[PDB]
Amino acid sequence: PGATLCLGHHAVPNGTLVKTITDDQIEVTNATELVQSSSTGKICNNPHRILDGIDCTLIDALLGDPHCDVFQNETWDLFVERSKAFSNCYPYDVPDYASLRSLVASSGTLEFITEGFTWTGVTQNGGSNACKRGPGSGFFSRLNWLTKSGSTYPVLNVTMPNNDNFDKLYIWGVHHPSTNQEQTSLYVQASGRVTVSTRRSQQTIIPNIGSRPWVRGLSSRISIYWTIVKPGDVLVINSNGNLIAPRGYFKMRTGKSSIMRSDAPIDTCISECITPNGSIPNDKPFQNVNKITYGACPKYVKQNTLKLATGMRNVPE
Amino acid sequence: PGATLCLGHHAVPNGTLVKTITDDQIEVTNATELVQSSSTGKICNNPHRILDGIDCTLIDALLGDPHCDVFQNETWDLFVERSKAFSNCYPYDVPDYASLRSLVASSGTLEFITEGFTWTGVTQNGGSNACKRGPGSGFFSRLNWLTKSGSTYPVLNVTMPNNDNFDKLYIWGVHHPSTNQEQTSLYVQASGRVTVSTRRSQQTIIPNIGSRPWVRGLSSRISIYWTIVKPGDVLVINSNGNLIAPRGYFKMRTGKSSIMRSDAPIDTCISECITPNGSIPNDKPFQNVNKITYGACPKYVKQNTLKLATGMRNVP
Amino acid sequence: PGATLCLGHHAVPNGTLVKTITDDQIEVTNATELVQSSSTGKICNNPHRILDGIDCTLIDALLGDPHCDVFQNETWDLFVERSKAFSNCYPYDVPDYASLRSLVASSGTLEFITEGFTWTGVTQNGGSNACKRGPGSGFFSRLNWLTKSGSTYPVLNVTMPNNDNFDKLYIWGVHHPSTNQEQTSLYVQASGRVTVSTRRSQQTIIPNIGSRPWVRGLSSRISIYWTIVKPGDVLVINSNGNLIAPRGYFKMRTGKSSIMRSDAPIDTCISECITPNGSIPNDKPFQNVNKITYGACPKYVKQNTLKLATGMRNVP
Amino acid sequence: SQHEKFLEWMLRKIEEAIKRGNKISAEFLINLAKNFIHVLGDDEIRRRLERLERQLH
Amino acid sequence: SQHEKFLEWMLRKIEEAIKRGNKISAEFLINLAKNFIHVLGDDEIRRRLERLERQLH
Amino acid sequence: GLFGAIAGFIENGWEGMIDGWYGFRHQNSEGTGQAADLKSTQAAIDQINGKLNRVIEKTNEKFHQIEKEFSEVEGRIQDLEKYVEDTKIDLWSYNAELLVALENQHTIDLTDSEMNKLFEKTGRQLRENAEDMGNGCFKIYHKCDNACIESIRNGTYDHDVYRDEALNNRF
Amino acid sequence: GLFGAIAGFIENGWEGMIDGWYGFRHQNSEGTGQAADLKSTQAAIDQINGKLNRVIEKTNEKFHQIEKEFSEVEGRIQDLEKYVEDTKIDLWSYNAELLVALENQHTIDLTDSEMNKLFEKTGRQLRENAEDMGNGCFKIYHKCDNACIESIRNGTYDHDVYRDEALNNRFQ
Amino acid sequence: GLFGAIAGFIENGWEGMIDGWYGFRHQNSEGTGQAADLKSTQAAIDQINGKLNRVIEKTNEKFHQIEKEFSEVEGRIQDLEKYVEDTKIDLWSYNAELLVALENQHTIDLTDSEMNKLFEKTGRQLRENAEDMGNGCFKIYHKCDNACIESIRNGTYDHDVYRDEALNNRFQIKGVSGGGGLNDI
Ligand SMILES: *[C@@H]1O[C@H](CO)[C@@H](O[C@@H]2O[C@H](CO)[C@@H](O[C@@H]3O[C@H](CO)[C@@H](O)[C@H](O)[C@@H]3O)[C@H](O)[C@H]2NC(C)=O)[C@H](O)[C@H]1NC(C)=O
Ligand SMILES: *[C@@H]1O[C@H](CO)[C@@H](O[C@@H]2O[C@H](CO)[C@@H](O[C@@H]3O[C@H](CO)[C@@H](O)[C@H](O)[C@@H]3O)[C@H](O)[C@H]2NC(C)=O)[C@H](O)[C@H]1NC(C)=O
Ligand SMILES: *[C@@H]1O[C@H](CO)[C@@H](O[C@@H]2O[C@H](CO)[C@@H](O)[C@H](O)[C@H]2NC(C)=O)[C@H](O)[C@H]1NC(C)=O
Ligand SMILES: *[C@@H]1O[C@H](CO)[C@@H](O[C@@H]2O[C@H](CO)[C@@H](O)[C@H](O)[C@H]2NC(C)=O)[C@H](O)[C@H]1NC(C)=O
Ligand SMILES: *[C@@H]1O[C@H](CO)[C@@H](O[C@@H]2O[C@H](CO)[C@@H](O)[C@H](O)[C@H]2NC(C)=O)[C@H](O)[C@H]1NC(C)=O
Ligand SMILES: *[C@@H]1O[C@H](CO)[C@@H](O[C@@H]2O[C@H](CO)[C@@H](O)[C@H](O)[C@H]2NC(C)=O)[C@H](O)[C@H]1NC(C)=O
Ligand SMILES: *[C@@H]1O[C@H](CO)[C@@H](O[C@@H]2O[C@H](CO)[C@@H](O)[C@H](O)[C@H]2NC(C)=O)[C@H](O)[C@H]1NC(C)=O
Ligand SMILES: *[C@@H]1O[C@H](CO)[C@@H](O)[C@H](O)[C@H]1NC(C)=O
Ligand SMILES: *[C@@H]1O[C@H](CO)[C@@H](O)[C@H](O)[C@H]1NC(C)=O
Ligand SMILES: *[C@@H]1O[C@H](CO)[C@@H](O)[C@H](O)[C@H]1NC(C)=O
Ligand SMILES: *[C@@H]1O[C@H](CO)[C@@H](O)[C@H](O)[C@H]1NC(C)=O
Ligand SMILES: *[C@@H]1O[C@H](CO)[C@@H](O)[C@H](O)[C@H]1NC(C)=O
Repeated sequence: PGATLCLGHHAVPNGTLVKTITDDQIEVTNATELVQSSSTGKICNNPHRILDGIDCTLIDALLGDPHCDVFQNETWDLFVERSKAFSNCYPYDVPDYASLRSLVASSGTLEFITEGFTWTGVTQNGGSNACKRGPGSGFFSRLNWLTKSGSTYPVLNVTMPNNDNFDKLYIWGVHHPSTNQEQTSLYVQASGRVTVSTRRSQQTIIPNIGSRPWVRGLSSRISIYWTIVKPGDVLVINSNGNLIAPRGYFKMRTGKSSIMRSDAPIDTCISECITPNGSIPNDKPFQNVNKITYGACPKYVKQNTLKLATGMRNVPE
Repeated sequence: PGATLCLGHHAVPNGTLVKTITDDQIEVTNATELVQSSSTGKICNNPHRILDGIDCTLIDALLGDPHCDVFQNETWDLFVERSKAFSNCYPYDVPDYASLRSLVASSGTLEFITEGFTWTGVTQNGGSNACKRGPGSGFFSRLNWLTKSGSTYPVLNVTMPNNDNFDKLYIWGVHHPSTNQEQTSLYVQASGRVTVSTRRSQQTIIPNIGSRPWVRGLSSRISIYWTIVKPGDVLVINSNGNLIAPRGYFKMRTGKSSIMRSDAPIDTCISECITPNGSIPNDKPFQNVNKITYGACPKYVKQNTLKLATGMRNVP
Repeated sequence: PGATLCLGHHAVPNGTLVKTITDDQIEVTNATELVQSSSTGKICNNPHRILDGIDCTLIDALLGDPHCDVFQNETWDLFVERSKAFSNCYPYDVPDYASLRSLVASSGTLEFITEGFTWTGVTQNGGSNACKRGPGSGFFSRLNWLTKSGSTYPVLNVTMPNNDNFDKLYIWGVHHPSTNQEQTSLYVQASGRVTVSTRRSQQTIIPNIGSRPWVRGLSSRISIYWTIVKPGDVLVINSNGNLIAPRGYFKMRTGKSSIMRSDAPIDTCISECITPNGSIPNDKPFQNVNKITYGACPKYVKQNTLKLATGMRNVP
Repeated sequence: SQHEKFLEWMLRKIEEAIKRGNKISAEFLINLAKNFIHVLGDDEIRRRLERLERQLH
Repeated sequence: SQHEKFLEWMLRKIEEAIKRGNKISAEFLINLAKNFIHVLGDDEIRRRLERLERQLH
Repeated sequence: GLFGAIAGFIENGWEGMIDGWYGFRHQNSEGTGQAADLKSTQAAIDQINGKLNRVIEKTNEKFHQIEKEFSEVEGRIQDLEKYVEDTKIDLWSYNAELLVALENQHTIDLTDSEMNKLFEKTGRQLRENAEDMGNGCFKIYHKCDNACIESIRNGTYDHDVYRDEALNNRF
Repeated sequence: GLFGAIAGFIENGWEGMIDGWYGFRHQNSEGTGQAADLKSTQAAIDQINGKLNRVIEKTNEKFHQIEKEFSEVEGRIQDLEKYVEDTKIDLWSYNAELLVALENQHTIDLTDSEMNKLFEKTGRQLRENAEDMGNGCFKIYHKCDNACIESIRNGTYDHDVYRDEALNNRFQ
Repeated sequence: GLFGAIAGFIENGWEGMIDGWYGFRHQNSEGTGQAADLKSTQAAIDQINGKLNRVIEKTNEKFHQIEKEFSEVEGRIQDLEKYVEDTKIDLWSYNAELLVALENQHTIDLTDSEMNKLFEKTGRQLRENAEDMGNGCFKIYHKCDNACIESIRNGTYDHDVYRDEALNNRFQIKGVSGGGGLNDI
């Protein structure tokens, strides 16, 4: 006479293997994945404002390449550069290209304010057939090619004060010709010089004459430089030749803006975390998609799978 | 008959909530704070030797700005730069300013030894009104403004050996005038050139003529450059114009010296850890005051509070 | 009419002290060391291909210093630079020396292909008595000293296309004379100019005339520069004086190659991990030998000992 | 009674997980509840669980 | 003798904490000892604890 | 496990248990039966869900960073950028591995602990009316119908009511 | 806790216990009484103090570092410096959070363990003269005055002295 | 330990036990003896070897890196390189210290647990024929020769065979006359 009372736990037919401190593989009833290893392959247009350059790099839209004149006065939270982007204007080079790209991307705006620079004794709006705007020649929309007027090239001394409550970004350039004939024909003097200066900074460039490889029909170059003028300071331009003059300034901003190289398409969805492989969910703590991220993203790790146990040890029959 | 013997544990009226692995807020009997989140607002002058710059930056005291003449031959453990600091001499700029500031701050001394540089055929000790020293014009106390003597500027060629057992820091400059008339009236030649070289390094600067913004009445500038000469090596200065020559060298040292930007007032106390917000105690392993620290400091964290349980579960 | 059955555990006479979360020193029956703190003092020649430079730095062998001629067309996994290394050629300096050294070390090869550069109107194969090859004067094996032919130095304009499927590394130079007489006798023009350009990059160097310290009989210098030409791109050299021309290109590689400064000798053994102190085993996860490592290496830590308990508490 | 109390505390925790943005824990608790609900006996818990499941994705 | 031995060992650990520079642990042990002191019954332990409290950076 | 219940003196689990994580199986004069215990299941679920909430807490939001892929060889600065990114990746990988290992070990240990605690509570309830058979089962030495099993499973069991019969059947 | 004593079969704590962390309450013919057990309190305090000394050990001293605040935009190098500092800060914040969490979990578990160990030690002392009531109290089946309670609380309790009476009172 | 066996109710270890980590010591009518238990020893060794293999798993292989020693003062970039290397070193040192501390604590706790589990298994085996003396020893209330101890040490002990004699020797009222053993046959 009597009864038996047994204590026990549950089990499952198919368990899950997980790692522990002691055992490399141990079977539990259930587990969950902590590493996001897949992406949809499309960048969601929300909540972050995405601006696709299509066939334009950021520097081209900044300078004003003709086929990039659609991104004027534009803003963005993430600018996406494609691999198909091309340059279709005057052959140029930017010493410290990465820094200018980074600062413009972190600013997050291409808002351009035009200023009435006073150019006394020079021909304005010079162009070239390698940078066609419409059927005829053209040039960078935010730059002005100053050349000879009459037969003399005056020593230009122009000033522009910063009386606003925000920083100003000025993009200017120096023209490097291919032969002394071109130099003397366009800028009279045999050797030019450009000096862009503030109260605490100076930048003097001497043009260099020589034949470069043929790019879009030209063996001449343009060197692009930038200058930031703070409130209360003054920009001074002193040039005796080969000046690619600015037309105004860019309003510098500070925020959460950035840039990303990616070839994934842009879709209408919502996702906080974007990678070059596409948008990924932010519910898991880690991710193995790409080390390049933007937004509220899981932390990148080398492991493709990490399973966290959500149940007890699975001891079947 | 019989007796009852009960086991138990203590409890408190007001426990403290802490975080665990399984519970975000669980009540224990007592806990302690592990994050230092407050400062007095003052920098203690001990144990670290604190040198306050007041109105001078480290670079201006290096060059010899007038109102910085007190900082000659000074040493420090932590140099404090204030936000009210201003320059009141010849307008200058330093290419790679950050590196010069950092290396001088890490050296920790402004000990300057004058060397007898022999400048034969030039006018020495030039001055300027933007750098007033007393009743007349002046210049940086550690630099020598060389200009024309008579009507010629020779190719200056001077050598200086380092026969000591330590490194020598030489500060020199290149004058960028504002007009061609100024250039020709000061240095004769239409274009200058400065070349400072050692046995395994060389630096050549070409002056740049042009108008800069008006700073203390002047549109001309000076660019500052440095050169380190090792024991056994030799410094060579070769210039045909616009040379702002060195007057000697600074002795270089290595140690625990640094620099910090802060507006906190200095006080008489002892604290191993200094931040721009003031001196903080180092009893707690972490701190949430400032990521900029100096000395024996708790590590900076983003959390403003982290409570470590020092007692059992409080079960009232 | 009974018996006693006692439970117990083993013990050892001399246990080992370890650290835990709650106790700084507790005795257990056994422990193992997790920090590798000792090295043999020698670099193992396997499995990694070790290239000993003896008396040459990587840059000197790159240029083609005479006593480094044994390093032509050499490959390596780890290049070892010694402290006894010296230069015995034309006195030179490399702007951004560290970057060139790093990129050549990461390429891991000195395979040099000669290209038929056509220099019309100049004298080739110039030499000097500071860069002796045998009893007489010589020059860098990979560089060509171009001077005047007859009494003229034309504007040299040479192009070389990259029609291969790999990158080309070009090393070239610019000669800085000490006097204007030397400049005019070597390159006719009073001031030279060298421009090396690709389709999206360009470099223009203007020589600097002046006296430098006497190194191996000379007060002139050479500045070394490099240019990478991608497949489909073209190298263009345009120079009117002072050009130290390339003789060809170096093939660029990508892989597990690197460089290390060490004075340890090379021995016959197998070890995946090399440090400046020698080869170390990778059995322990951590090491306290040197923060500079190469290969499958334990991670560097500040602790010199970390004991992992492999047994129970030792209770004698 | 007891079963109801278990499922009700579970529903409270699911509501908190939804109201904190933690979706993995919400899914964990929802799956466990979807296996503990005695079909034909607690339709109210089933309906409230479906409602909390909607506020998730 | 048991309570006395406990409190004396407490004082020894406080002295070590002072002689090692660890102040948080010294304050922890000092507060606990000042909570274990049998009010109306012991005074020497209180005096030694006050002396160690004064010697505290 | 540290407590030796799961995969210990308990031989194996019950795949039939579907309404709980821990429970009772009984065999008496009326037959056999099974019923889950909700308290220990609730405790285990609370601990597991708490550690889940702690793990998956959204705490990372980054915007403008550094470049991590490069098309041209540059040297020193690129070396430094690559080294920094590699260091960060390695450190976070180590953190994730150690985290999952520690959390899984603790999960197994706490489930073992909950099982052992339920066993200990049932044993203390039964008092001197039953004996531990060593395999997670109690042999009850008195008449215990379905209502008695229910009173045991919900904590209301009164041992003195059956103490005399149990002692008579035991010794 | 893992051991189920504190917030387990022990219903709640005793706010009247001010001279210890764990202890005994007794009820016998002479009345009621309370006395702390100092060995378990000492063990728990030692573990907590060792944890405290390990955590708060001063091990960080840095001097000349990198700049962490900037007044002008520079680009690549400033981006790298900011990224390095942010990475370091995030890693150390994670380390601190995980450290405090693990330490608190271990503290709760070890205090529960000390309570359970004291309970089991008292039970092994009592042998067959008492029964576990399931609520942290032992029912003793013989007359046990204040001296007997003291003999239990200081480890000198002799079970054989009362075994005959206790067995007579237990089994009917 | 958390379980109070090692350095708890068991006074100390046995330096004589050399063929195992846990075991039994017995004293009966035939004399004294000692024998190791291989199940608990194997389990403890298995867990320790698992954590050891997990810790020392080779997972780091790096090649070309950054420079970490410098011959000339340079400033900003060199400051940044030194700061990066110092940060990495400090973080890895902290990781190593915390790892070894946690692992040693867990090893001590799991060995204590194994001892306690063996003790409880033996007690549940002995059932009502023995009593826990509180110092890791069981007082067995029946005749138990070397074969009986062997049956205990390998799990085959049958309690019902000896239960009657064990109860007869256990529950004795020695104070009353005839409270000992029943001498009727
Ligand atoms: C997300 O996109 C990135 C970028 O495309 C992917 O990383 C890269 O993936 C390619 C393969 O599509 C890798 O190239 C391969 O490398 C191996 C090296 O052993 C080589 O054997 C193959 O022939 C091929 O060239 C590339 O290495 C890799 N880059 C990095 C830095 O990992 C990534 O895989 C994508 N991830 C997902 C989840 O889509
Ligand atoms: C307790 O731990 C210690 C380590 O702290 C163990 O001592 C070492 O054990 C290893 C075996 O794993 C021995 O390695 C052998 O050494 C010989 C001679 O060099 C070599 O030829 C073998 O290939 C192997 O590497 C080692 O000698 C020994 N001693 C030392 C100082 O390392 C010990 O075995 C452990 N004891 C137990 C009971 O686990
Ligand atoms: C928690 O610990 C703190 C330690 O500072 C205790 O605060 C101290 O309490 C003692 C005793 O009353 C006082 O002498 C000190 O002046 C207090 N220090 C303070 C307030 O900074 C606190 O009482 C403890 N809490 C509990 C519940 O025990
Ligand atoms: C230490 O001082 C810094 C300023 O140097 C404080 O940082 C400011 O904090 C406020 C409040 O969060 C912000 O609104 C400002 O934007 C911050 N300024 C900068 C430059 O970061 C910091 O809060 C102070 N910390 C303490 C503990 O006093
Ligand atoms: C490995 O070699 C390094 C040198 O590269 C040694 O580091 C030096 O050690 C000495 C002696 O303590 C110090 O005076 C130097 O300041 C150290 N230099 C550096 C750069 O750290 C290191 O001690 C050697 N280690 C072993 C195990 O031999
Ligand atoms: C482990 O838990 C997960 C929790 O998500 C279970 O997955 C869900 O199971 C329910 C079953 O009612 C499905 O409706 C969901 O769609 C599942 N979600 C996902 C993301 O798959 C999983 O079934 C559990 N595993 C075991 C063996 O119980
Ligand atoms: C432990 O408790 C016992 C209680 O039995 C103490 O023994 C008593 O000690 C007092 C004081 O010396 C005597 O007046 C009593 O007569 C003793 N009672 C008995 C039954 O012997 C004992 O002193 C306590 N301490 C120790 C260390 O054993
Ligand atoms: C851009 O915005 C400014 C300010 O609103 C405006 O003056 C200007 O005309 C706009 N367009 C261009 C091309 O600058
Ligand atoms: C350039 O113009 C500014 C503004 O009037 C003036 O201050 C400066 O002296 C001028 N520079 C010249 C004329 O060289
Ligand atoms: C400059 O002085 C040095 C002194 O050693 C000398 O060697 C060199 O020839 C001098 N140069 C000129 C141009 O006088
Ligand atoms: C280096 O190797 C290449 C292999 O293509 C060969 O053509 C070349 O002649 C070699 N150079 C020397 C100097 O041996
Ligand atoms: C140099 O040669 C290239 C070859 O294509 C040619 O395009 C270029 O015009 C030449 N330059 C000069 C100055 O002759």
